[PDB]
Amino acid sequence: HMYRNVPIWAQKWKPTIKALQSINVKDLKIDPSFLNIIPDDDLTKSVQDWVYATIYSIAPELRSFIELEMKFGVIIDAKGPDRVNPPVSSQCVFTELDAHLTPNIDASLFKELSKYIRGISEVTENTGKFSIIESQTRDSVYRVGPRFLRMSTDIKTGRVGQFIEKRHVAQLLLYSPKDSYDVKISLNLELPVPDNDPPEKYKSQSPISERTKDRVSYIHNDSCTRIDITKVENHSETTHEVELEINTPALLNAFDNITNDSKEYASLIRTFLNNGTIIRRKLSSLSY
Amino acid sequence: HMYRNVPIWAQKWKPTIKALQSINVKDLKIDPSFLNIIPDDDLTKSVQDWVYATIYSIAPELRSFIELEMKFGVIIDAKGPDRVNPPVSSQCVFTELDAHLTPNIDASLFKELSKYIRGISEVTENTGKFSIIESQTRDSVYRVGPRFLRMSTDIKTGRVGQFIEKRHVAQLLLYSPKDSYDVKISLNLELPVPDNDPPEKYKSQSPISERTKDRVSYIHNDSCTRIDITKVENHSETTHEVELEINTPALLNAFDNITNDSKEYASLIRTFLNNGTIIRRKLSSLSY
Repeated sequence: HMYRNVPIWAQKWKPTIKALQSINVKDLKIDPSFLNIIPDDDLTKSVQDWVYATIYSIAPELRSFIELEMKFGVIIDAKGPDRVNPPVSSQCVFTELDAHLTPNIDASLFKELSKYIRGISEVTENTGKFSIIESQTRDSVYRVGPRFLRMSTDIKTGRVGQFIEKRHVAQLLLYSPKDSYDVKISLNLELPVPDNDPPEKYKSQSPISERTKDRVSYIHNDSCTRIDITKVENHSETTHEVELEINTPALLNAFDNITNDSKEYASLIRTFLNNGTIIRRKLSSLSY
Repeated sequence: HMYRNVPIWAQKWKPTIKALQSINVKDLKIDPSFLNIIPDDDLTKSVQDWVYATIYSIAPELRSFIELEMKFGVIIDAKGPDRVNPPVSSQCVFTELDAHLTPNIDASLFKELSKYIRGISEVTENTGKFSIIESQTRDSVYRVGPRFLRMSTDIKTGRVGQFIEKRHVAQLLLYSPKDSYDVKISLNLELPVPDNDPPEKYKSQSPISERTKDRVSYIHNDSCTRIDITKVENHSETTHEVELEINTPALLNAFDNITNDSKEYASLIRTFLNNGTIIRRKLSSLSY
Protein backbone atom coordinates (compact mmCIF):
# COMPACT_ATOMS: atom_id res chain seq x y z
CA HIS A 1 0.00 0.00 0.00
CA MET A 2 2.58 2.42 1.20
CA TYR A 3 5.45 0.98 -0.80
CA ARG A 4 3.65 -0.21 -3.93
CA ASN A 5 1.40 1.30 -6.67
CA VAL A 6 -1.10 -0.65 -8.70
CA PRO A 7 -3.17 0.40 -11.69
CA ILE A 8 -6.87 1.10 -10.97
CA TRP A 9 -8.14 -1.76 -13.19
CA ALA A 10 -5.91 -4.27 -11.35
CA GLN A 11 -6.55 -3.30 -7.70
CA LYS A 12 -8.20 -6.09 -5.72
CA TRP A 13 -8.36 -5.01 -2.05
CA LYS A 14 -10.54 -2.15 -1.04
CA PRO A 15 -9.90 -1.21 2.58
CA THR A 16 -13.05 -1.45 4.74
CA ILE A 17 -13.93 1.99 6.08
CA LYS A 18 -16.29 1.62 9.01
CA ALA A 19 -19.30 3.80 9.59
CA LEU A 20 -19.15 6.36 12.42
CA GLN A 21 -20.08 4.62 15.69
CA SER A 22 -22.97 6.30 17.58
CA ILE A 23 -20.78 8.98 19.15
CA ASN A 24 -20.53 9.35 22.96
CA VAL A 25 -23.08 12.18 22.86
CA LYS A 26 -25.80 12.71 25.44
CA ASP A 27 -27.93 9.58 25.02
CA LEU A 28 -29.72 10.71 21.83
CA LYS A 29 -33.50 10.57 21.46
CA ILE A 30 -33.36 8.28 18.46
CA ASP A 31 -30.83 5.62 17.63
CA PRO A 32 -29.13 6.55 14.39
CA SER A 33 -29.72 3.03 12.97
CA PHE A 34 -30.72 -0.44 14.14
CA LEU A 35 -27.00 -1.37 14.28
CA ASN A 36 -26.26 1.78 16.20
CA ILE A 37 -23.99 3.04 13.43
CA ILE A 38 -24.26 5.93 10.96
CA PRO A 39 -23.46 4.43 7.54
CA ASP A 40 -21.58 6.78 5.18
CA ASP A 41 -23.84 8.19 2.48
CA ASP A 42 -23.22 6.91 -1.09
CA LEU A 43 -21.37 9.94 -2.45
CA THR A 44 -18.97 9.94 0.45
CA LYS A 45 -18.17 6.24 0.06
CA SER A 46 -17.69 6.81 -3.68
CA VAL A 47 -15.20 9.62 -3.07
CA GLN A 48 -13.45 7.59 -0.37
CA ASP A 49 -13.04 4.69 -2.89
CA TRP A 50 -11.99 6.90 -5.75
CA VAL A 51 -9.41 8.84 -3.77
CA TYR A 52 -7.91 5.66 -2.38
CA ALA A 53 -7.76 3.96 -5.79
CA THR A 54 -6.23 6.95 -7.51
CA ILE A 55 -3.50 7.49 -4.81
CA TYR A 56 -2.72 3.77 -4.75
CA SER A 57 -2.19 4.00 -8.52
CA ILE A 58 0.48 6.65 -8.27
CA ALA A 59 4.14 5.67 -7.59
CA PRO A 60 4.97 6.09 -3.88
CA GLU A 61 7.80 8.53 -4.63
CA LEU A 62 5.35 10.72 -6.58
CA ARG A 63 2.68 10.84 -3.84
CA SER A 64 3.94 13.91 -1.89
CA PHE A 65 3.35 15.96 -5.10
CA ILE A 66 -0.37 15.26 -4.99
CA GLU A 67 -2.86 18.05 -5.07
CA LEU A 68 -6.48 17.10 -4.27
CA GLU A 69 -8.81 19.98 -5.01
CA MET A 70 -12.53 20.72 -5.50
CA LYS A 71 -13.41 23.42 -8.07
CA PHE A 72 -16.82 24.98 -8.75
CA GLY A 73 -18.38 25.59 -12.19
CA VAL A 74 -20.92 23.86 -14.46
CA ILE A 75 -20.77 20.43 -16.03
CA ILE A 76 -21.34 20.67 -19.85
CA ASP A 77 -21.67 17.62 -22.05
CA ALA A 78 -19.89 16.89 -25.31
CA LYS A 79 -22.91 17.92 -27.40
CA GLY A 80 -24.70 21.08 -26.27
CA PRO A 81 -23.37 24.32 -24.75
CA ASP A 82 -25.67 24.00 -21.70
CA ARG A 83 -25.35 22.49 -18.24
CA VAL A 84 -26.01 18.70 -18.31
CA ASN A 85 -29.52 17.66 -17.23
CA PRO A 86 -29.67 13.94 -16.42
CA PRO A 87 -32.91 12.71 -14.91
CA VAL A 88 -31.68 13.01 -11.28
CA SER A 89 -32.47 15.47 -8.62
CA SER A 90 -29.92 15.16 -5.86
CA GLN A 91 -26.09 15.30 -5.95
CA CYS A 92 -24.19 12.43 -7.57
CA VAL A 93 -21.05 11.34 -9.36
CA PHE A 94 -21.70 12.18 -13.01
CA THR A 95 -20.12 9.80 -15.59
CA GLU A 96 -20.81 10.89 -19.27
CA LEU A 97 -18.09 10.47 -21.84
CA ASP A 98 -16.58 13.88 -22.78
CA ALA A 99 -18.51 15.81 -20.05
CA HIS A 100 -16.30 18.69 -18.74
CA LEU A 101 -16.28 21.43 -16.16
CA THR A 102 -14.34 24.74 -16.53
CA PRO A 103 -13.98 26.36 -13.08
CA ASN A 104 -15.75 29.69 -13.19
CA ILE A 105 -18.49 31.30 -11.04
CA ASP A 106 -20.50 34.54 -11.66
CA ALA A 107 -18.51 37.67 -10.69
CA SER A 108 -21.19 39.04 -8.36
CA LEU A 109 -21.58 35.74 -6.56
CA PHE A 110 -17.79 35.58 -6.09
CA LYS A 111 -17.73 38.95 -4.40
CA GLU A 112 -20.62 38.11 -2.04
CA LEU A 113 -19.01 34.72 -1.20
CA SER A 114 -15.70 36.49 -0.44
CA LYS A 115 -17.42 38.73 2.05
CA TYR A 116 -19.19 35.75 3.58
CA ILE A 117 -15.89 33.83 4.04
CA ARG A 118 -14.12 36.96 5.41
CA GLY A 119 -17.03 37.41 7.82
CA ILE A 120 -16.81 33.76 8.99
CA SER A 121 -13.05 34.17 9.50
CA GLU A 122 -13.50 37.25 11.77
CA VAL A 123 -16.12 35.98 14.20
CA THR A 124 -14.24 36.21 17.49
CA GLU A 125 -15.01 32.60 18.43
CA ASN A 126 -13.37 31.26 15.25
CA THR A 127 -10.64 33.74 14.69
CA GLY A 128 -7.72 31.49 15.75
CA LYS A 129 -8.98 28.84 13.35
CA PHE A 130 -8.39 30.66 10.07
CA SER A 131 -5.42 32.41 8.53
CA ILE A 132 -5.83 34.61 5.44
CA ILE A 133 -3.01 34.73 2.80
CA GLU A 134 -3.41 37.27 -0.10
CA SER A 135 -1.25 36.72 -3.24
CA GLN A 136 -0.80 37.79 -6.86
CA THR A 137 1.15 35.51 -9.13
CA ARG A 138 1.67 35.14 -12.90
CA ASP A 139 1.85 31.53 -14.05
CA SER A 140 3.51 31.04 -17.48
CA VAL A 141 3.41 27.73 -19.32
CA TYR A 142 6.41 26.79 -21.53
CA ARG A 143 6.62 23.82 -23.87
CA VAL A 144 10.01 22.04 -23.89
CA GLY A 145 9.59 20.30 -27.24
CA PRO A 146 6.48 17.81 -25.60
CA ARG A 147 6.15 18.69 -21.96
CA PHE A 148 4.54 21.85 -20.50
CA LEU A 149 6.38 23.53 -17.68
CA ARG A 150 4.62 26.02 -15.46
CA MET A 151 6.70 28.69 -13.79
CA SER A 152 5.03 30.80 -11.13
CA THR A 153 6.19 34.39 -10.36
CA ASP A 154 5.15 36.48 -7.38
CA ILE A 155 4.15 40.00 -8.44
CA LYS A 156 5.94 42.02 -5.86
CA THR A 157 9.37 40.59 -5.81
CA GLY A 158 9.29 38.79 -9.22
CA ARG A 159 11.04 35.76 -7.72
CA VAL A 160 9.94 32.52 -9.29
CA GLY A 161 7.95 30.67 -6.62
CA GLN A 162 7.21 27.27 -8.20
CA PHE A 163 8.67 25.62 -11.31
CA ILE A 164 6.75 22.45 -12.17
CA GLU A 165 5.24 19.98 -14.52
CA LYS A 166 1.55 19.62 -13.71
CA ARG A 167 0.06 16.19 -14.60
CA HIS A 168 -3.70 15.59 -14.38
CA VAL A 169 -4.19 12.03 -12.96
CA ALA A 170 -7.95 11.88 -12.52
CA GLN A 171 -11.15 13.82 -11.95
CA LEU A 172 -14.59 13.22 -10.57
CA LEU A 173 -17.59 15.34 -11.69
CA LEU A 174 -20.25 15.88 -9.07
CA TYR A 175 -23.60 16.83 -10.69
CA SER A 176 -25.40 19.06 -8.16
CA PRO A 177 -28.97 19.73 -9.48
CA LYS A 178 -30.17 21.59 -6.34
CA ASP A 179 -27.23 23.98 -6.65
CA SER A 180 -26.31 26.67 -9.12
CA TYR A 181 -22.86 25.17 -9.60
CA ASP A 182 -21.46 21.68 -9.89
CA VAL A 183 -18.07 20.59 -8.61
CA LYS A 184 -15.09 18.88 -10.04
CA ILE A 185 -12.82 16.96 -7.73
CA SER A 186 -9.32 16.64 -9.19
CA LEU A 187 -6.20 14.74 -8.24
CA ASN A 188 -3.20 16.24 -9.98
CA LEU A 189 0.54 15.86 -9.59
CA GLU A 190 2.75 19.02 -9.24
CA LEU A 191 6.17 17.55 -10.06
CA PRO A 192 9.13 19.86 -9.47
CA VAL A 193 11.33 20.28 -12.50
CA PRO A 194 14.67 18.54 -12.08
CA ASP A 195 17.99 20.02 -13.20
CA ASN A 196 16.63 22.55 -15.72
CA ASP A 197 17.17 25.99 -14.16
CA PRO A 198 14.12 28.23 -14.01
CA PRO A 199 15.46 31.82 -14.37
CA GLU A 200 18.34 30.99 -16.73
CA LYS A 201 16.56 28.86 -19.28
CA TYR A 202 13.15 30.48 -19.85
CA LYS A 203 13.41 34.23 -19.10
CA SER A 204 14.51 34.36 -22.73
CA GLN A 205 11.66 32.56 -24.52
CA SER A 206 7.95 33.18 -24.77
CA PRO A 207 5.40 31.17 -22.82
CA ILE A 208 2.57 29.61 -24.81
CA SER A 209 0.14 30.89 -22.16
CA GLU A 210 0.12 33.23 -19.19
CA ARG A 211 -2.41 33.42 -16.33
CA THR A 212 -2.44 36.23 -13.74
CA LYS A 213 -4.04 35.21 -10.45
CA ASP A 214 -5.18 37.53 -7.67
CA ARG A 215 -5.96 35.24 -4.75
CA VAL A 216 -7.14 35.21 -1.16
CA SER A 217 -6.68 31.90 0.64
CA TYR A 218 -8.35 30.95 3.90
CA ILE A 219 -6.46 28.12 5.67
CA HIS A 220 -8.43 26.19 8.24
CA ASN A 221 -5.91 23.88 9.88
CA ASP A 222 -8.51 22.16 12.14
CA SER A 223 -10.36 20.72 9.10
CA CYS A 224 -7.16 20.28 7.06
CA THR A 225 -8.63 22.47 4.33
CA ARG A 226 -7.82 25.61 2.41
CA ILE A 227 -10.37 27.74 0.54
CA ASP A 228 -8.84 29.65 -2.40
CA ILE A 229 -10.85 32.48 -4.01
CA THR A 230 -9.15 33.80 -7.13
CA LYS A 231 -9.72 36.27 -9.98
CA VAL A 232 -7.76 34.99 -13.00
CA GLU A 233 -6.96 36.74 -16.26
CA ASN A 234 -6.29 34.15 -18.84
CA HIS A 235 -4.10 35.59 -21.62
CA SER A 236 -7.57 38.31 -21.87
CA GLU A 237 -10.45 36.23 -20.55
CA THR A 238 -11.30 36.74 -16.88
CA THR A 239 -12.57 33.83 -14.75
CA HIS A 240 -13.59 33.84 -11.12
CA GLU A 241 -12.52 30.59 -9.44
CA VAL A 242 -13.37 29.10 -6.06
CA GLU A 243 -11.34 26.05 -4.94
CA LEU A 244 -11.11 23.93 -1.83
CA GLU A 245 -7.87 21.98 -1.39
CA ILE A 246 -7.08 19.32 1.23
CA ASN A 247 -3.69 19.39 2.97
CA THR A 248 -1.50 16.78 1.16
CA PRO A 249 0.54 15.81 4.24
CA ALA A 250 -2.60 14.98 6.23
CA LEU A 251 -4.00 13.10 3.18
CA LEU A 252 -0.85 10.97 2.79
CA ASN A 253 -0.71 10.21 6.49
CA ALA A 254 -4.34 9.16 6.52
CA PHE A 255 -3.89 7.00 3.41
CA ASP A 256 -0.71 5.35 4.89
CA ASN A 257 -2.81 4.50 8.06
CA ILE A 258 -5.80 2.97 6.21
CA THR A 259 -5.12 -0.67 7.13
CA ASN A 260 -4.15 0.15 10.69
CA ASP A 261 -6.94 2.72 11.40
CA SER A 262 -9.36 3.68 8.63
CA LYS A 263 -11.12 6.31 10.80
CA GLU A 264 -8.58 9.16 10.08
CA TYR A 265 -8.83 8.62 6.30
CA ALA A 266 -12.63 8.40 6.45
CA SER A 267 -13.23 11.61 8.43
CA LEU A 268 -10.68 13.59 6.40
CA ILE A 269 -12.75 12.75 3.33
CA ARG A 270 -16.05 13.45 5.15
CA THR A 271 -14.83 16.86 6.22
CA PHE A 272 -13.52 17.84 2.79
CA LEU A 273 -16.95 17.04 1.32
CA ASN A 274 -18.76 18.81 4.26
CA ASN A 275 -16.64 21.95 3.56
CA GLY A 276 -17.43 21.60 -0.12
CA THR A 277 -21.12 21.40 0.56
CA ILE A 278 -21.11 24.48 2.79
CA ILE A 279 -19.54 26.52 -0.07
CA ARG A 280 -21.80 25.01 -2.66
CA ARG A 281 -24.99 25.78 -0.66
CA LYS A 282 -23.81 29.30 0.20
CA LEU A 283 -23.21 30.00 -3.51
CA SER A 284 -26.73 28.67 -4.30
CA SER A 285 -28.42 30.73 -1.58
CA LEU A 286 -26.64 33.87 -2.77
CA SER A 287 -28.08 33.18 -6.26
CA TYR A 288 -31.62 34.31 -5.27
CA HIS B 1 -48.78 23.69 9.50
CA MET B 2 -50.54 21.50 11.97
CA TYR B 3 -54.02 22.76 11.23
CA ARG B 4 -53.76 23.52 7.52
CA ASN B 5 -52.86 21.64 4.28
CA VAL B 6 -51.53 23.28 1.16
CA PRO B 7 -50.90 21.82 -2.28
CA ILE B 8 -47.23 21.11 -3.13
CA TRP B 9 -47.10 23.65 -6.00
CA ALA B 10 -48.40 26.43 -3.70
CA GLN B 11 -46.24 25.88 -0.59
CA LYS B 12 -43.97 28.83 0.16
CA TRP B 13 -42.23 28.19 3.51
CA LYS B 14 -39.76 25.42 3.81
CA PRO B 15 -38.76 24.93 7.45
CA THR B 16 -35.00 25.35 8.01
CA ILE B 17 -33.54 22.06 9.24
CA LYS B 18 -30.17 22.72 10.82
CA ALA B 19 -27.14 20.54 10.31
CA LEU B 20 -26.00 18.33 13.21
CA GLN B 21 -23.81 20.42 15.54
CA SER B 22 -20.35 18.91 16.20
CA ILE B 23 -21.58 16.49 18.86
CA ASN B 24 -20.17 16.58 22.43
CA VAL B 25 -17.84 13.69 21.59
CA LYS B 26 -14.26 13.40 22.79
CA ASP B 27 -12.60 16.40 21.14
CA LEU B 28 -12.31 14.85 17.65
CA LYS B 29 -9.06 14.85 15.69
CA ILE B 30 -10.52 16.77 12.79
CA ASP B 31 -13.24 19.38 12.81
CA PRO B 32 -16.13 18.11 10.74
CA SER B 33 -16.30 21.43 8.80
CA PHE B 34 -14.99 24.98 9.01
CA LEU B 35 -18.32 26.02 10.61
CA ASN B 36 -18.08 23.14 13.02
CA ILE B 37 -21.28 21.62 11.66
CA ILE B 38 -22.01 18.46 9.67
CA PRO B 39 -24.24 19.56 6.77
CA ASP B 40 -26.89 17.00 5.74
CA ASP B 41 -25.96 15.22 2.52
CA ASP B 42 -28.07 16.08 -0.57
CA LEU B 43 -30.25 12.96 -0.64
CA THR B 44 -31.18 13.37 2.99
CA LYS B 45 -32.16 17.01 2.54
CA SER B 46 -34.18 16.02 -0.54
CA VAL B 47 -36.10 13.37 1.40
CA GLN B 48 -36.58 15.75 4.33
CA ASP B 49 -38.11 18.34 1.90
CA TRP B 50 -40.21 15.83 0.05
CA VAL B 51 -41.65 14.22 3.16
CA TYR B 52 -42.50 17.58 4.66
CA ALA B 53 -44.13 18.86 1.47
CA THR B 54 -46.18 15.73 0.94
CA ILE B 55 -47.47 15.59 4.59
CA TYR B 56 -48.25 19.31 4.53
CA SER B 57 -50.33 18.65 1.40
CA ILE B 58 -52.57 16.12 3.09
CA ALA B 59 -55.61 17.27 5.14
CA PRO B 60 -54.76 17.31 8.87
CA GLU B 61 -57.58 14.88 9.70
CA LEU B 62 -56.14 12.41 7.17
CA ARG B 63 -52.56 12.54 8.50
CA SER B 64 -52.77 9.77 11.14
CA PHE B 65 -53.56 7.33 8.25
CA ILE B 66 -50.17 7.94 6.68
CA GLU B 67 -47.88 5.10 5.87
CA LEU B 68 -44.30 6.04 4.94
CA GLU B 69 -42.43 3.03 3.62
CA MET B 70 -39.26 2.14 1.68
CA LYS B 71 -39.48 -0.87 -0.68
CA PHE B 72 -36.65 -2.59 -2.56
CA GLY B 73 -36.69 -3.65 -6.24
CA VAL B 74 -35.42 -2.27 -9.56
CA ILE B 75 -36.31 0.96 -11.31
CA ILE B 76 -37.42 0.25 -14.95
CA ASP B 77 -38.14 3.00 -17.43
CA ALA B 78 -41.16 3.39 -19.67
CA LYS B 79 -39.30 2.04 -22.72
CA GLY B 80 -37.12 -1.01 -22.09
CA PRO B 81 -37.58 -4.01 -19.78
CA ASP B 82 -34.21 -3.39 -18.07
CA ARG B 83 -33.06 -1.48 -15.01
CA VAL B 84 -32.59 2.27 -15.80
CA ASN B 85 -28.99 3.33 -16.46
CA PRO B 86 -28.61 7.11 -16.24
CA PRO B 87 -25.06 8.43 -16.41
CA VAL B 88 -24.62 8.59 -12.60
CA SER B 89 -22.70 6.44 -10.25
CA SER B 90 -23.84 7.15 -6.73
CA GLN B 91 -27.33 7.10 -5.16
CA CYS B 92 -29.82 9.80 -6.13
CA VAL B 93 -33.45 10.76 -6.53
CA PHE B 94 -34.40 9.48 -9.98
CA THR B 95 -36.99 11.58 -11.90
CA GLU B 96 -37.91 10.04 -15.36
CA LEU B 97 -41.48 10.22 -16.56
CA ASP B 98 -43.16 6.77 -16.35
CA ALA B 99 -40.19 5.12 -14.50
CA HIS B 100 -41.56 2.48 -12.04
CA LEU B 101 -40.40 0.06 -9.39
CA THR B 102 -42.22 -3.21 -8.51
CA PRO B 103 -41.02 -4.40 -5.07
CA ASN B 104 -39.39 -7.76 -5.52
CA ILE B 105 -35.95 -9.18 -4.58
CA ASP B 106 -34.31 -12.53 -5.61
CA ALA B 107 -35.61 -15.47 -3.52
CA SER B 108 -32.16 -16.62 -2.41
CA LEU B 109 -31.12 -13.14 -1.35
CA PHE B 110 -34.35 -12.83 0.66
CA LYS B 111 -33.59 -15.97 2.61
CA GLU B 112 -30.00 -14.93 3.39
CA LEU B 113 -31.18 -11.43 4.42
CA SER B 114 -33.81 -13.00 6.74
CA LYS B 115 -31.12 -14.98 8.50
CA TYR B 116 -28.95 -11.89 8.76
CA ILE B 117 -31.79 -9.84 10.35
CA ARG B 118 -32.73 -12.73 12.70
CA GLY B 119 -29.05 -12.97 13.67
CA ILE B 120 -28.85 -9.21 14.38
CA SER B 121 -32.02 -9.45 16.50
CA GLU B 122 -30.56 -12.25 18.70
CA VAL B 123 -27.19 -10.77 19.62
CA THR B 124 -27.48 -10.56 23.40
CA GLU B 125 -26.47 -6.89 23.48
CA ASN B 126 -29.35 -5.89 21.17
CA THR B 127 -31.99 -8.34 22.13
CA GLY B 128 -34.24 -5.91 24.06
CA LYS B 129 -34.20 -3.59 21.05
CA PHE B 130 -36.08 -5.77 18.58
CA SER B 131 -39.38 -7.61 18.67
CA ILE B 132 -40.27 -10.18 15.99
CA ILE B 133 -43.94 -10.53 14.85
CA GLU B 134 -44.75 -13.41 12.38
CA SER B 135 -48.06 -13.17 10.42
CA GLN B 136 -49.98 -14.66 7.49
CA THR B 137 -52.78 -12.61 6.02
CA ARG B 138 -54.86 -12.68 2.82
CA ASP B 139 -55.61 -9.22 1.44
CA SER B 140 -58.59 -9.10 -0.98
CA VAL B 141 -59.37 -6.03 -3.07
CA TYR B 142 -63.05 -5.29 -3.88
CA ARG B 143 -64.32 -2.61 -6.24
CA VAL B 144 -67.44 -0.75 -5.03
CA GLY B 145 -68.54 0.57 -8.41
CA PRO B 146 -65.09 3.15 -8.57
CA ARG B 147 -63.22 2.69 -5.34
CA PHE B 148 -61.06 -0.31 -4.34
CA LEU B 149 -61.47 -1.59 -0.83
CA ARG B 150 -58.87 -3.85 0.70
CA MET B 151 -59.96 -6.25 3.41
CA SER B 152 -57.26 -8.07 5.33
CA THR B 153 -57.89 -11.51 6.93
CA ASP B 154 -55.61 -13.26 9.41
CA ILE B 155 -55.07 -16.91 8.45
CA LYS B 156 -55.53 -18.56 11.77
CA THR B 157 -58.65 -17.04 13.11
CA GLY B 158 -60.08 -15.66 9.80
CA ARG B 159 -61.10 -12.43 11.54
CA VAL B 160 -60.86 -9.43 9.28
CA GLY B 161 -57.97 -7.32 10.60
CA GLN B 162 -58.07 -4.16 8.46
CA PHE B 163 -60.76 -2.85 6.10
CA ILE B 164 -59.48 0.14 4.14
CA GLU B 165 -59.19 2.28 1.09
CA LYS B 166 -55.51 2.63 0.20
CA ARG B 167 -54.64 5.89 -1.64
CA HIS B 168 -51.17 6.41 -3.12
CA VAL B 169 -50.21 10.10 -2.47
CA ALA B 170 -46.63 10.20 -3.71
CA GLN B 171 -43.44 8.26 -4.33
CA LEU B 172 -39.75 8.93 -4.63
CA LEU B 173 -37.47 6.60 -6.67
CA LEU B 174 -33.92 6.31 -5.39
CA TYR B 175 -31.56 5.08 -8.16
CA SER B 176 -28.80 3.13 -6.40
CA PRO B 177 -26.12 2.21 -9.02
CA LYS B 178 -23.64 0.70 -6.50
CA ASP B 179 -26.37 -1.63 -5.24
CA SER B 180 -28.19 -4.57 -6.75
CA TYR B 181 -31.55 -3.04 -5.89
CA ASP B 182 -33.03 0.43 -5.96
CA VAL B 183 -35.58 1.74 -3.49
CA LYS B 184 -38.93 3.35 -3.70
CA ILE B 185 -40.05 5.60 -0.89
CA SER B 186 -43.84 5.84 -0.74
CA LEU B 187 -46.30 7.92 1.22
CA ASN B 188 -49.72 6.30 1.12
CA LEU B 189 -52.94 6.82 3.01
CA GLU B 190 -54.71 3.79 4.65
CA LEU B 191 -58.18 5.24 5.20
CA PRO B 192 -60.55 3.10 7.27
CA VAL B 193 -63.82 2.38 5.55
CA PRO B 194 -66.71 4.24 7.14
CA ASP B 195 -70.14 2.73 7.72
CA ASN B 196 -69.92 -0.11 5.19
CA ASP B 197 -69.66 -3.33 7.22
CA PRO B 198 -66.77 -5.62 6.32
CA PRO B 199 -68.04 -9.19 7.00
CA GLU B 200 -71.67 -8.57 6.02
CA LYS B 201 -71.21 -6.80 2.72
CA TYR B 202 -68.33 -8.57 0.93
CA LYS B 203 -68.15 -12.19 2.17
CA SER B 204 -70.69 -12.73 -0.60
CA GLN B 205 -68.92 -11.23 -3.63
CA SER B 206 -65.66 -11.97 -5.37
CA PRO B 207 -62.58 -9.81 -4.95
CA ILE B 208 -60.90 -8.57 -8.13
CA SER B 209 -57.55 -9.60 -6.64
CA GLU B 210 -56.20 -11.57 -3.71
CA ARG B 211 -52.68 -11.48 -2.20
CA THR B 212 -51.47 -13.97 0.44
CA LYS B 213 -48.65 -12.61 2.58
CA ASP B 214 -46.37 -14.61 4.86
CA ARG B 215 -44.48 -12.02 6.88
CA VAL B 216 -41.88 -11.59 9.59
CA SER B 217 -41.62 -8.08 11.01
CA TYR B 218 -38.75 -6.80 13.10
CA ILE B 219 -39.77 -3.72 15.16
CA HIS B 220 -36.94 -1.56 16.39
CA ASN B 221 -38.58 1.00 18.67
CA ASP B 222 -35.32 2.90 19.38
CA SER B 223 -34.98 3.92 15.70
CA CYS B 224 -38.76 4.21 15.18
CA THR B 225 -38.53 1.67 12.37
CA ARG B 226 -40.00 -1.66 11.36
CA ILE B 227 -38.44 -4.06 8.85
CA ASP B 228 -41.02 -6.26 7.09
CA ILE B 229 -39.82 -9.32 5.13
CA THR B 230 -42.65 -10.95 3.21
CA LYS B 231 -43.29 -13.76 0.70
CA VAL B 232 -46.38 -12.79 -1.31
CA GLU B 233 -48.46 -14.90 -3.69
CA ASN B 234 -50.23 -12.61 -6.02
CA HIS B 235 -53.36 -14.31 -7.41
CA SER B 236 -50.26 -17.14 -8.79
CA GLU B 237 -47.15 -14.99 -9.08
CA THR B 238 -44.80 -15.08 -6.09
CA THR B 239 -42.82 -11.98 -5.07
CA HIS B 240 -40.35 -11.58 -2.25
CA GLU B 241 -40.68 -8.13 -0.67
CA VAL B 242 -38.51 -6.27 1.81
CA GLU B 243 -39.94 -3.05 3.32
CA LEU B 244 -38.89 -0.58 5.96
CA GLU B 245 -41.67 1.50 7.50
CA ILE B 246 -41.34 4.47 9.87
CA ASN B 247 -43.66 4.70 12.89
CA THR B 248 -46.48 7.13 11.90
CA PRO B 249 -47.04 8.51 15.41
CA ALA B 250 -43.37 9.49 15.75
CA LEU B 251 -43.46 10.96 12.20
CA LEU B 252 -46.53 13.10 12.95
CA ASN B 253 -45.10 14.31 16.23
CA ALA B 254 -41.83 15.25 14.58
CA PHE B 255 -43.62 17.04 11.73
CA ASP B 256 -45.91 18.94 14.22
CA ASN B 257 -42.68 20.11 16.06
CA ILE B 258 -40.81 21.32 12.94
CA THR B 259 -41.13 25.06 13.63
CA ASN B 260 -40.46 24.69 17.33
CA ASP B 261 -37.57 22.15 17.08
CA SER B 262 -36.54 20.81 13.68
CA LYS B 263 -33.95 18.41 15.18
CA GLU B 264 -36.48 15.57 15.96
CA TYR B 265 -37.88 15.64 12.40
CA ALA B 266 -34.39 15.78 10.89
CA SER B 267 -32.91 12.81 12.78
CA LEU B 268 -36.03 10.68 12.29
CA ILE B 269 -35.50 11.09 8.55
CA ARG B 270 -31.72 10.52 8.87
CA THR B 271 -32.27 7.30 10.74
CA PHE B 272 -34.89 5.95 8.35
CA LEU B 273 -32.44 6.48 5.46
CA ASN B 274 -29.51 5.03 7.54
CA ASN B 275 -31.63 1.88 8.19
CA GLY B 276 -32.50 1.77 4.51
CA THR B 277 -28.88 1.95 3.52
CA ILE B 278 -27.86 -0.85 5.89
CA ILE B 279 -30.44 -3.16 4.24
CA ARG B 280 -29.55 -2.03 0.77
CA ARG B 281 -25.79 -2.64 1.30
CA LYS B 282 -26.39 -6.01 2.99
CA LEU B 283 -28.50 -7.13 0.00
CA SER B 284 -25.70 -6.00 -2.37
CA SER B 285 -22.95 -7.76 -0.41
CA LEU B 286 -24.98 -10.97 -0.34
CA SER B 287 -25.19 -10.73 -4.17
CA TYR B 288 -21.54 -11.83 -4.66
